[PDB]
Amino acid sequence: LPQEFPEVVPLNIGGAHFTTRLSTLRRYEDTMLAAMFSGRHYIPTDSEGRYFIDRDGTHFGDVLNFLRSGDLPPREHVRAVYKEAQYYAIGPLLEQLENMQPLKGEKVRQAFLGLMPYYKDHLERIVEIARLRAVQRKARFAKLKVCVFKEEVDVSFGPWEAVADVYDLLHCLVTDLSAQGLTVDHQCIGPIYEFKITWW
Amino acid sequence: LPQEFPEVVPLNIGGAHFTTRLSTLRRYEDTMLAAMFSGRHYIPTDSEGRYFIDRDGTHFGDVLNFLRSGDLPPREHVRAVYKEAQYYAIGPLLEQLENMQPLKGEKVRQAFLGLMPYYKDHLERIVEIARLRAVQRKARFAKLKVCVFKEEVDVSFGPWEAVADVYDLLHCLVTDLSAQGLTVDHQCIGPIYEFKITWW
Amino acid sequence: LPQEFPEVVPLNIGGAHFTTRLSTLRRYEDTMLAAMFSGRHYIPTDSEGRYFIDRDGTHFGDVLNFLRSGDLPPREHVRAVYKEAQYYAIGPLLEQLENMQPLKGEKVRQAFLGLMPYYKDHLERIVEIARLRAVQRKARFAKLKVCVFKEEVDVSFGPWEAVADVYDLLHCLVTDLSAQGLTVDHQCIGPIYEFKITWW
Amino acid sequence: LPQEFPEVVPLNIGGAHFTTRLSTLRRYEDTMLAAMFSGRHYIPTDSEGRYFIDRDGTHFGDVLNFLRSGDLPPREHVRAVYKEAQYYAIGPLLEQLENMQPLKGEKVRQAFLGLMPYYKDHLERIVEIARLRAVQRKARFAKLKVCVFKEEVDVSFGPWEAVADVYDLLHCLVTDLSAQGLTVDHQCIGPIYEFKITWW
Amino acid sequence: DEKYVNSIWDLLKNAIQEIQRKNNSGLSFEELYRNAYTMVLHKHGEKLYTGLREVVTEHLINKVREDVLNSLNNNFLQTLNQAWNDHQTAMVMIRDILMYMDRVYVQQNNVENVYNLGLIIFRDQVVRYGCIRDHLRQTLLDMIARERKGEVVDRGAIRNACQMLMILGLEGRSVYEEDFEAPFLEMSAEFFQMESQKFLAENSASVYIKKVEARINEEIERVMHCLDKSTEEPIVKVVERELISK
Repeated sequence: LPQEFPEVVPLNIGGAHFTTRLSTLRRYEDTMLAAMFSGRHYIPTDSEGRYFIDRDGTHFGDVLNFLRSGDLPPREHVRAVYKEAQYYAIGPLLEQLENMQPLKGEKVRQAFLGLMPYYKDHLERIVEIARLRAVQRKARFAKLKVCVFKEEVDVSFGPWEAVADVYDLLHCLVTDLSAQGLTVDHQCIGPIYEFKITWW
Repeated sequence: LPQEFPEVVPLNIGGAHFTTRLSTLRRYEDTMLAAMFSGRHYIPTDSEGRYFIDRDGTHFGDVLNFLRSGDLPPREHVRAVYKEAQYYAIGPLLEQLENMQPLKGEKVRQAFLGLMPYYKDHLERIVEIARLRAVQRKARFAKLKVCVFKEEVDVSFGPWEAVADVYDLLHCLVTDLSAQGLTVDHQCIGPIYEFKITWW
Repeated sequence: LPQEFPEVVPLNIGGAHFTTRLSTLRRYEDTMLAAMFSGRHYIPTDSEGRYFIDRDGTHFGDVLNFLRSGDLPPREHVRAVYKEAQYYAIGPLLEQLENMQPLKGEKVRQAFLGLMPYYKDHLERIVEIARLRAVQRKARFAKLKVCVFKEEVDVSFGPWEAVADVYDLLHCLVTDLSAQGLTVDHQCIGPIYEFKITWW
Repeated sequence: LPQEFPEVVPLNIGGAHFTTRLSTLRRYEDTMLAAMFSGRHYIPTDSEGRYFIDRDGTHFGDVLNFLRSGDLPPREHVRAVYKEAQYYAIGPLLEQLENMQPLKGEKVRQAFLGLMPYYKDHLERIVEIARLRAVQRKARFAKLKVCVFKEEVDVSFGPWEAVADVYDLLHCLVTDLSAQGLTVDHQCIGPIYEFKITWW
Repeated sequence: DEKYVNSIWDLLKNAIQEIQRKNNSGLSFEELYRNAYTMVLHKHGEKLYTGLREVVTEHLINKVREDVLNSLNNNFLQTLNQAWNDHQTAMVMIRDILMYMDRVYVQQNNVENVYNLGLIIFRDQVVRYGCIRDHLRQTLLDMIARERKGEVVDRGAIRNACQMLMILGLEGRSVYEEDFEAPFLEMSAEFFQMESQKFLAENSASVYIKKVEARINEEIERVMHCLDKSTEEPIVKVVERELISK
């Protein structure tokens, strides 16, 4: 049925109450919110006039702000609003958020790490190998050997063609592991690098 | 129609519920809120007695405070309430907010950077060139050369007539670039200044 | 009309919902809240049973807490609850707030600065002259000369009779100017003290 | 009259909205919440079916948490939830909160300071002698002499029988005065100790 | 970018036209205000400004200009008053819609505000046309002569016309002066020149003085009822000079 929507649309986003005009939701024709409120789909209300979307509404405010006017979130909210924009399929918001710093540097480094599609698998292998060694031996730290060559090892990072050096990958390893909360120190045992992860 | 508004006006500002007296809204005659509630225009209600304004209501509290009395926002709210007052066209609030520190120093520095209407364009050129070089070469840092003269270069900042020296412009570049989240280092390669931006 | 109030009084403070007992509001007889809820004045409700006060309700919780029991703000809301108590004319709350530290030192220093009723005007002159010089010359910093004597200058602070020294007033100047967000450095140019304010 | 309560008890705590089961409130029989909801008293309802308690509802969530499970507040909320539990006369909560760190160290130090019932009176006396001296002389700092002995002076701390030395009392004085927001320095003028308090 | 701007410009133009035709707006105030505010922020104020000029010119030059031209002898003062009231109300609503323009866009260009712009357009186009100028001068002179001759006309209508003439100029008396006062001054001078000779021939010295006093009182009453108070003094002085010093 072609559903008629009020000009002032009350919204319920996972228990969070927002109110916005119908023009704001239909501002971009190719989005989740436009297709949902285009009128070709039946939308369920929830014991009130509110229209229900089953998602977290903490960062829906920034999505509505962008739909009203080209307002971008602060840097600390770039990633959460980016996830919201991916869910709602708002292409312009995705572009403007990928041109902001928390994601811009990540894309730049993914340009380098894209040469190795096994990078995240090898990070995991490192983490659970260290965890298994520490638990089995009942130690605080686990030491594992990794081999990084640009052109007996637990984890090996193979060759790549770029201007980033070997030590730049080791910066990716330590920063990514540290971003996971781990305390990681690496030393060149002699190219074989030994990583010490301290659990406690 | 000449609407009659209640003396106590229930307000709904983008899903946020505020309540204020009618005299508060019409306090300044030349304002969005005064013209909106002057009675010459039809105002939509939203499933209740609330009156709907489709904008973020996080910082509407400070706007209402300035309408009630002469209260001014704290430091971190100066810029957001300035943005709100721009929308609501509250001239006195705009003046008092431009007389506060976060915007006062910006006006003082725009007195200098206004000699060069190409400043922001050249900054965006710097950022885009650095990003393109880093992505294409697959590096972490991109080094680009700028030429700053008061009286082979990627981005050049032309002459200006003021008492701010060349080293003051480089402070503007680094501070503005660092405010964007970029990690910037500048050096005098020999007047051509080499700028290095570290993405990761 | 002799308005009759319920024993449990629902309150609406600028869109913020509070609920309190009648005896709590009427606890101090000489108060805005007592006179308002004394039954001698007609109080307007707002689309519900709640009574409306066109005031910011963020720090009304501490006012209600004091009315219920002799509780005090936790050292970060002393100034805001002080403003609220000033509005509501709660005398005991004002006394116990002025006996707390953020305002106690301010009264102690106002004892010294009360000897000079022109002090605030002279700070405003300092800031305005610095801003005018920086804007007209298009600089980052403006240097102005002040003359401070206890017993060709832009601003002069006249004689006073106290045990505070000349260097104590310069402490008042720098801290007050820094409290305005300015970056201030003072030097004894030789008694004329040169003040430099860095806008950016 | 014997009041009948719903199994799900809607609660209004000073304008804060809570909901809990009757079993949760009646979990400890010797408690404010049990006596109130025992059915021997008449409890008002605030125009919407809620049961009203004229008390701050900020930290009533932790009280409800301790009534539901044995959950204890985080480190920061120990003192506020202790104040709430004192009002609600929840004995086990008071025990487990006095057994937690912010109050445990305070009990240990009150063991020492219990030998001196005049301690807080003398701290106050120090504060107002400093304040009146600074105001009357119009100074920034007030210097007063205190005499501390284990076995012309403004404030004297008499003998006590414990293993804490004289210097440990001076730690109590400076920490308590600093916790009041004051800036305190002391030295042994020669046993008479001179305390200097800087107001600004 | 440009496509959305064109779409919301079509929206704003439809709203402005629909306001100018005196009907309830399909949209709301806040949506149109947001559209104008976004237009000004993105430095598209030039196109909105020119579109406002085009719509107001369509509603004045092409509508009320031809209405007054086609209603020269059919309630010319009444239709002019109706057009003035419609213009004032419409420009008040449009100025409400475009307040951010007033705050910034028209102020960096130093141009007068939207209401002042509408007043200037009204004066330039539908006050300063030669045909309507001569017709309004003739109508005002005929009304003044009829009042002097004893005929009773709508004094409130003439007062409304004087108020419109005074407000047509940008807070100045130049418009009212160059529009009516000079023809009014000339007509009053001619009438007083005739009346002075008539009273000198027909009436004696005391009778002539009484007639001059009555004429001055009638002129003062006419100024109070259906003329500007500021210009009353020069008219009274001219009448006294022509009646007495001749």
